Amino acid sequence: AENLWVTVYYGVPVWKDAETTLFCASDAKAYETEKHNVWATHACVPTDPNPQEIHLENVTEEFNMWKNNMVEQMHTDIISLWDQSLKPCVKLTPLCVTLQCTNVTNNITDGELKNCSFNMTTELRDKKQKVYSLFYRLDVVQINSNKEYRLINCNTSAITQACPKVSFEPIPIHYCAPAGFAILKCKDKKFNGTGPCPSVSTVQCTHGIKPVVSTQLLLNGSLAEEEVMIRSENITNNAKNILVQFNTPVQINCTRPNNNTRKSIRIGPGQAFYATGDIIGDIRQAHCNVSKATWNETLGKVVKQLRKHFGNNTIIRFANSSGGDLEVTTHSFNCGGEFFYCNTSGLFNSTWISNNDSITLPCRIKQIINMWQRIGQAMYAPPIQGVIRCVSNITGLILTRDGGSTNSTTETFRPGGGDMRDNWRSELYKYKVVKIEPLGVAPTRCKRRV
Amino acid sequence: NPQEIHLENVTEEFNMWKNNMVEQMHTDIISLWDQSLKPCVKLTPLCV
Amino acid sequence: VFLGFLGAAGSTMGAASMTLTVQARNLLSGTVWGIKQLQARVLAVERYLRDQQLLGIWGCSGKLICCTNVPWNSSWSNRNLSEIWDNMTWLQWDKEISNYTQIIYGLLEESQNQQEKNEQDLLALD
Amino acid sequence: VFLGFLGAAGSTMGAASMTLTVQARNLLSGTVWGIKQLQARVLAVERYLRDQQLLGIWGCSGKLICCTNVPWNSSWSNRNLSEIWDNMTWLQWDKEISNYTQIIYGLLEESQNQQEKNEQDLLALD
Amino acid sequence: VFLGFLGAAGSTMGAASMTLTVQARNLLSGTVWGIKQLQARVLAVERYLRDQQLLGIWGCSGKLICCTNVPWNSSWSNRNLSEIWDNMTWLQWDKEISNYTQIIYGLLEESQNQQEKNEQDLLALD
Amino acid sequence: EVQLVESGAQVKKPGASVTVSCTASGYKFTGYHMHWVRQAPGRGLEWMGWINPFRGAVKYPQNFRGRVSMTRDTSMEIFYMELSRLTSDDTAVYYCAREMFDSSADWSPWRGMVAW
Ligand SMILES: *[C@@H]1O[C@H](CO[C@@H]2O[C@@H](C)[C@@H](O)[C@@H](O)[C@@H]2O)[C@@H](O[C@@H]2O[C@H](CO)[C@@H](O[C@@H]3O[C@H](CO[C@H]4O[C@H](CO)[C@@H](O)[C@H](O)[C@@H]4O[C@@H]4O[C@H](CO)[C@@H](O[C@@H]5O[C@H](CO)[C@H](O)[C@H](O)[C@H]5O)[C@H](O)[C@H]4NC(C)=O)[C@@H](O)[C@H](O[C@H]4O[C@H](CO)[C@@H](O[C@@H]5O[C@H](CO)[C@@H](O[C@@H]6O[C@H](CO)[C@H](O)[C@H](O)[C@H]6O)[C@H](O)[C@H]5NC(C)=O)[C@H](O)[C@@H]4O[C@@H]4O[C@H](CO)[C@@H](O)[C@H](O)[C@H]4NC(C)=O)[C@@H]3O)[C@H](O)[C@H]2NC(C)=O)[C@H](O)[C@H]1NC(C)=O
Ligand SMILES: *[C@@H]1O[C@H](CO)[C@@H](O[C@@H]2O[C@H](CO)[C@@H](O[C@@H]3O[C@H](CO[C@H]4O[C@H](CO)[C@@H](O)[C@H](O[C@H]5O[C@H](CO)[C@@H](O)[C@H](O)[C@@H]5O)[C@@H]4O)[C@@H](O)[C@H](O[C@H]4O[C@H](CO)[C@@H](O)[C@H](O)[C@@H]4O[C@H]4O[C@H](CO)[C@@H](O)[C@H](O)[C@@H]4O)[C@@H]3O)[C@H](O)[C@H]2NC(C)=O)[C@H](O)[C@H]1NC(C)=O
Ligand SMILES: *[C@@H]1O[C@H](CO)[C@@H](O[C@@H]2O[C@H](CO)[C@@H](O[C@@H]3O[C@H](CO[C@H]4O[C@H](CO)[C@@H](O)[C@H](O)[C@@H]4O)[C@@H](O)[C@H](O[C@H]4O[C@H](CO)[C@@H](O)[C@H](O)[C@@H]4O)[C@@H]3O)[C@H](O)[C@H]2NC(C)=O)[C@H](O)[C@H]1NC(C)=O
Ligand SMILES: *[C@@H]1O[C@H](CO)[C@@H](O[C@@H]2O[C@H](CO)[C@@H](O[C@@H]3O[C@H](CO[C@H]4O[C@H](CO)[C@@H](O)[C@H](O)[C@@H]4O)[C@@H](O)[C@H](O[C@H]4O[C@H](CO)[C@@H](O)[C@H](O)[C@@H]4O)[C@@H]3O)[C@H](O)[C@H]2NC(C)=O)[C@H](O)[C@H]1NC(C)=O
Ligand SMILES: *[C@@H]1O[C@H](CO)[C@@H](O[C@@H]2O[C@H](CO)[C@@H](O[C@@H]3O[C@H](CO[C@H]4O[C@H](CO)[C@@H](O)[C@H](O)[C@@H]4O)[C@@H](O)[C@H](O[C@H]4O[C@H](CO)[C@@H](O)[C@H](O)[C@@H]4O)[C@@H]3O)[C@H](O)[C@H]2NC(C)=O)[C@H](O)[C@H]1NC(C)=O
Ligand SMILES: *[C@@H]1O[C@H](CO)[C@@H](O[C@@H]2O[C@H](CO)[C@@H](O)[C@H](O)[C@H]2NC(C)=O)[C@H](O)[C@H]1NC(C)=O
Ligand SMILES: *[C@@H]1O[C@H](CO)[C@@H](O[C@@H]2O[C@H](CO)[C@@H](O)[C@H](O)[C@H]2NC(C)=O)[C@H](O)[C@H]1NC(C)=O
Ligand SMILES: *[C@@H]1O[C@H](CO)[C@@H](O[C@@H]2O[C@H](CO)[C@@H](O)[C@H](O)[C@H]2NC(C)=O)[C@H](O)[C@H]1NC(C)=O
Ligand SMILES: *[C@@H]1O[C@H](CO)[C@@H](O[C@@H]2O[C@H](CO)[C@@H](O)[C@H](O)[C@H]2NC(C)=O)[C@H](O)[C@H]1NC(C)=O
Ligand SMILES: *[C@@H]1O[C@H](CO)[C@@H](O[C@@H]2O[C@H](CO)[C@@H](O)[C@H](O)[C@H]2NC(C)=O)[C@H](O)[C@H]1NC(C)=O
Ligand SMILES: *[C@@H]1O[C@H](CO[C@@H]2O[C@@H](C)[C@@H](O)[C@@H](O)[C@@H]2O)[C@@H](O)[C@H](O)[C@H]1NC(C)=O
Ligand SMILES: *[C@@H]1O[C@H](CO[C@@H]2O[C@@H](C)[C@@H](O)[C@@H](O)[C@@H]2O)[C@@H](O)[C@H](O)[C@H]1NC(C)=O
Ligand SMILES: *[C@@H]1O[C@H](CO[C@@H]2O[C@@H](C)[C@@H](O)[C@@H](O)[C@@H]2O)[C@@H](O)[C@H](O)[C@H]1NC(C)=O
Ligand SMILES: *[C@@H]1O[C@H](CO)[C@@H](O)[C@H](O)[C@H]1NC(C)=O
Repeated sequence: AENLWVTVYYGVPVWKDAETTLFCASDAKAYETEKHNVWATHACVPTDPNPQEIHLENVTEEFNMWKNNMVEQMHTDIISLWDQSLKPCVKLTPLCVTLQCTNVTNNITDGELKNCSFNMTTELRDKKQKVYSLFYRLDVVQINSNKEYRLINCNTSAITQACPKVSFEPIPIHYCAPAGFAILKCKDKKFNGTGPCPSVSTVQCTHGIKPVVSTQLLLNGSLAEEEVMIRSENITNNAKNILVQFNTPVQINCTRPNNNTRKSIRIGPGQAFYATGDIIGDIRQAHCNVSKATWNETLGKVVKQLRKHFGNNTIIRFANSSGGDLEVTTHSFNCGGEFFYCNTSGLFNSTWISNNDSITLPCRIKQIINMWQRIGQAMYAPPIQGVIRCVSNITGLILTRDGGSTNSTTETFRPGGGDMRDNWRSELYKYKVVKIEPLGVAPTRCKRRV
Repeated sequence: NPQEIHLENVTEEFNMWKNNMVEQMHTDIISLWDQSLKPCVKLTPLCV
Repeated sequence: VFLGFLGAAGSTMGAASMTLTVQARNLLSGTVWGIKQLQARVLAVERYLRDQQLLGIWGCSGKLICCTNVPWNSSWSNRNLSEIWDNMTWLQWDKEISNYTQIIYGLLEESQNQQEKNEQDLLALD
Repeated sequence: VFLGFLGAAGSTMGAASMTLTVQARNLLSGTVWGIKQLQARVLAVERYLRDQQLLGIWGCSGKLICCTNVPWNSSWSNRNLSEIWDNMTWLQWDKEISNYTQIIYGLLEESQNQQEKNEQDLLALD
Repeated sequence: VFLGFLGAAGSTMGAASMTLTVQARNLLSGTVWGIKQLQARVLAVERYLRDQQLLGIWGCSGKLICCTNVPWNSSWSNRNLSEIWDNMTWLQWDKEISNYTQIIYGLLEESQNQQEKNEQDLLALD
Repeated sequence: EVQLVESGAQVKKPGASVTVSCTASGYKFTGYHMHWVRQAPGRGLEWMGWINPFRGAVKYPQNFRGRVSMTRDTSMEIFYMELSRLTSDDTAVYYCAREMFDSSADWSPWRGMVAW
């Protein structure tokens, strides 16, 4: 009657926060991309033709992107998925050979590119092979007549040649939750990734997420809603990288304007090395273009979003990177299979006070790659035939502040980053994982029988 | 005792040409074969 | 009215009892990187069954709702019926009781089915 | 009479109700290439339990047979009792109803145990 | 009194009925060398559920205790009630009956729920 | 033990530039920030910047910016630091030092320098 008992309840809407192993999803059309396992999607589960999403009313959940384990689970996936792809391919350890390199045939006006002859092996264990290839200077280092050279990795890390069949192209991946767990999508427009979320809905799977591997600039990514949102785990800490989300995409046109020959060299049985033959015709250097207008337009839309965090009237300056490896000092990205590195000094060379043509970015291509920096193991990307071209929506940024210096006069900012987790945060800010507690116990006037 | 149960008034439609059991087995003999090949001696020094 | 899965989360607890058939329904859902999904779907049944055990070792096993002869200590969030179901959601509610939950279950499993079901035999033996 | 596992398949559906203890009994059965068998036996419990859920979320969970207060729409193969159990096997039968099965269950889970078990509390609270 | 898990093993069988909530409670417990633990925890549910099946296919499914309309053949260790529960532990007891166990279950699954639950329908159809 | 072992002392003409090597040992090299600090005779300590050894990220003060070039050889586990345009004021004893915890930790690199 009036006194209270206990009564069990199965299936109550109750969840607790916990982490658990998730799994992927990448449609069924990207499954048809095949071409001998392009990049990732293989056992990737198909997507619900109706990605059902359930809004949750009077539900206020506390989201964090900077601590979201989903970033680490994904981060370790891209890495391990990459080694599986590297394993079946050709080990280029026989390439660690003294190289007779000559500068490239141009009418003065100086090379970056070396016409390197060298002895190789054949499928016959005794017969050897006097061959030559071309290499960018970043892949070789001279070793002390004309100068002999060797691959920059050969002295630290073993090297393997990426399978020419696998493609490095990104594919939208939907991360998914098993039964007993579900995913929470923070939907409010102006949301700094930290703190609770007003509008909370649940999905069983994130949206299509392309694992773009790029430094400084973010490409092909998610855009912000209304104002451009600026998220950093901590801004007082200048050391904490600052992640930016656009409301509008910035176009960029990147090329390798060089028609490329590719020689396949027989070191077998079964082992074959893809060298570079001649460039066909004019030698031009890789570059990217950006509409100087829309670019400078986006610089201002941002700088007006910054004074929201620093002064009503103040000065804002942009500088190029202070220092680091090539991956950080310049803009790393894979365009068309080759790996580009573009001088962004011309993008970050500006100053801002309280109140038609296009830029062009000199780019550099490397083939021997140690991405994720893991010594002992390097990947040699084979060359891509013909002229390369690709175009991307610039959709975010990774930036670092400066130091105490002068107090309040002005603050400087530069590109940065290089940790691909931050590339993943750009998409998982609005996501987090929870486990259910469906058993409910509560008092009431009910009692079972005798 | 490989117990077998006849089914009365049961009429089932069989196909051998589409029976997936053939593919599951086919891929087994192949993969089982590479596992056996893996620990053995690589004769790549014989390419002479 | 079907608000979908977990629709009644921000609903008061009384409104959420309409949805037990929804949250309990999809609680099960019928090389390398294949591992990723495999160990995942196993935790679903490891998770689901541990309740069936709790639900089972108590006077329930019959899913959704089920009552019990265990009383309610006022030392566990002494409240009025309306102050709970009508004014609280489950999250607000489950946030409080999480202290004595383990103390609660030790009764339902031991004081109840361990004791009450034997009395049933003592009554049914004649 | 024990015709073995699935003996009453070609039997009329009424004769097949004698064999529920047989088909339900063996429904569970107590490196490389070892993988082959492992993921297999897991699907058995994933498969078996999804019914226990359905059986459980409905007025059953008590295996073999169990009745329900959900009526029968004649839009689902309006037949006579004898025209079904006596003249049809289960295969012939299950072949027809597979259209509205999902429409049927949404009642048993929601219209029944989601609704009927709460009425039980409303009756048992006094 | 809580003697812990399996405390009443050397206890006479009657004293051990106090501990069913203890032995049944922890019966589930909520690369290379990781394999080692993984296949292990799977056998736990494969093991646990095969009883739920037996318990379920019989007149039980309701855990701990449950009675049955199957008699007792004196050809299975004809003893007095006290000579068993009071003078024997379970180990001493289970040691004997292991001959006709399979013969016993064929009744509980077939003679009982296969037969007794249908009579329920024959009574509930009117 | 860890060990920060720096290069030998150097005697230099003004206007020039000078590097200092500082070779680490006894811990995960690439995971720990490295600060460089000069201390002019009898004077206090001048923080000159830091490097993260993963991909070589850096950050210098406004005073020392321009003159400082700070690097590391992950392969060899050697930190390099170069003040340039040396003036008589640039006479000091130059240190490298490691922060308390690895880069994975919160608020690294601003906690406090341990190995010296
Ligand atoms: C880097 O890289 C590079 C590049 O390469 C390229 O690219 C690549 C990628 C690929 O593609 C490749 O292929 C290419 O090549 C490299 O370099 C280089 O290059 C180049 C280019 O071109 C090349 O060259 C080529 O080659 C070829 C071959 O030839 C050879 O062979 C043949 C056969 O087949 C023959 O016939 C010839 O003659 C040659 O040689 C020869 O050999 C023989 C044998 O060995 C010898 O004999 C010897 O002798 C001696 C004595 O003397 C002794 O006895 C010994 O024992 C023996 O043995 C001989 O001598 C030789 N010859 C000579 C002459 O010497 C081919 O095919 C070609 O050619 C063709 O075409 C052309 C046109 O186009 C022609 O004509 C020419 O022209 C030009 C102009 O235009 C000239 O130049 C000039 O020169 C002069 C001097 O002399 C001066 O310097 C001037 O200034 C200039 O300008 C030249 O010279 C010419 N040539 C001659 C050869 O002569 C030619 O001829 C031909 O055609 C034809 O012709 C005829 C006449 O003869 C006529 O009649 C007709 O009409 C025509 N046709 C037409 C259609 O045209 C070319 O030459 C090379 O090879 C390469 N190399 C290599 C190694 O590869 C490099 O190397 C790299 N690097 C690294 C480090 O790696
Ligand atoms: C940000 O996003 C944008 C947009 O998402 C990306 O832009 C992409 O840039 C890449 C280069 O970085 C471009 O990829 C290359 O494009 C080639 C053009 O293909 C089109 O034309 C041909 C001929 O007309 C058609 O057959 C193609 O159709 C194919 O794709 C459609 C879907 O769009 C399918 O329906 C078809 O069935 C086809 O599959 C296209 O319309 C293309 O040639 C090239 O693919 C070759 O090269 C790779 C290796 O480089 C091989 O693995 C692959 O097998 C192909 O090889 C064939 O072709 C080459 C000649 O190109 C021959 O040498 C070979 O013998 C062989 O026949 C590759 O896909 C891409 O077009 C462009 N757009 C899109 C939408 O992706 C940015 O890159 C991205 N930024 C970052 C940083 O990720
Ligand atoms: C691939 O690998 C081969 C083998 O390692 C390299 O070619 C050899 O390079 C060496 C180094 O120069 C050459 O050695 C030279 O040989 C001359 C004598 O050779 C005679 O006998 C050989 C057979 O043993 C005949 O083939 C040849 O015709 C001659 O009759 C000497 O003249 C040289 O020494 C003198 O000249 C040089 C300048 O040329 C001076 O610097 C010396 O001080 C000295 O005065 C010299 O020793 C050798 O002949 C080459 N060929 C062979 C062994 O067949 C390739 O270069 C290499 N390619 C790569 C790495 O890309
Ligand atoms: C980066 O993240 C940190 C937290 O992780 C945020 O840093 C906070 O910043 C503010 C301003 O700098 C600090 O707040 C001030 O702290 C004083 C004392 O701090 C003690 O008490 C707090 C509890 O409030 C403890 O957490 C802390 O450990 C100390 O023991 C208070 O006296 C201040 O309140 C009064 O002063 C300020 C102005 O001085 C007024 O605005 C207030 O209204 C009030 O009068 C004040 O709260 C705070 O301590 C910092 N927190 C921490 C944990 O360090 C950064 O803001 C964040 N960066 C960005 C850009 O968001
Ligand atoms: C990223 O991007 C930045 C900015 O674009 C690059 O910085 C440039 O670096 C180069 C290389 O030093 C600098 O180029 C210098 O320019 C002078 C121009 O020569 C003529 O041009 C002007 C007008 O057109 C005339 O006034 C002038 O008199 C000349 O007629 C040259 O004088 C320089 O070369 C000469 O001087 C040096 C000594 O300083 C000698 O050693 C040389 O041999 C030669 O005689 C020189 O080439 C350029 O100014 C820099 N710009 C800026 C803004 O800093 C970065 O290089 C780039 N980084 C990467 C990694 O790509
Ligand atoms: C991000 O925005 C949220 C609100 O959207 C801020 O959360 C506040 O955090 C403080 C603790 O410092 C709490 O006491 C407040 O209650 C929170 N406010 C709200 C409205 O929930 C958070 O500080 C912001 N963080 C950054 C880095 O911008
Ligand atoms: C990058 O290239 C794209 C397409 O390759 C350019 O967009 C086209 O620009 C031309 C003029 O050059 C217009 O006629 C087309 O209508 C545009 N097409 C589309 C789909 O936009 C783009 O302008 C280039 N951007 C830069 C900065 O060079
Ligand atoms: C969320 O809370 C609001 C406020 O308590 C609920 O809205 C009330 O709904 C009742 C019943 O329809 C109305 O009588 C009240 O007037 C409403 N008030 C307001 C302020 O909206 C709402 O139903 C709740 N929804 C959920 C899903 O929890
Ligand atoms: C298979 O169908 C046949 C025909 O319906 C069944 O045989 C009949 O069985 C009944 C009951 O014993 C007899 O009265 C009839 O005379 C039989 N007729 C024929 C033609 O056999 C048979 O029992 C069915 N068996 C199964 C397993 O379905
Ligand atoms: C183990 O066996 C002994 C002997 O049967 C049990 O001890 C008896 O306990 C009863 C009840 O307390 C006493 O009346 C007897 O006097 C005891 N006798 C002896 C010899 O100890 C003991 O309880 C049993 N314990 C278990 C766990 O089986
Ligand atoms: C019932 O509650 C009794 C009182 O608990 C004590 O007082 C309350 C108000 C809280 O402060 C609590 O922390 C104190 O321990 C307990 O002594 C008694 O064990 C409880 N009984 C059960 C079965 O839980
Ligand atoms: C009960 O059946 C009603 C009638 O269904 C319609 O008519 C039958 C004869 C078929 O043609 C069928 O496809 C038609 O939709 C339904 O309108 C009604 O929803 C049904 N109710 C339930 C609970 O299923
Ligand atoms: C009941 O027991 C009957 C007798 O079993 C026989 O005699 C006993 C004393 C033992 O020696 C035993 O081995 C013999 O078979 C059985 O004939 C009968 O089948 C039993 N019934 C059941 C249902 O088990
Ligand atoms: C940059 O953008 C501003 C608008 O904020 C515009 O007025 C100005 O002309 C632009 N300048 C250049 C150099 O593009």
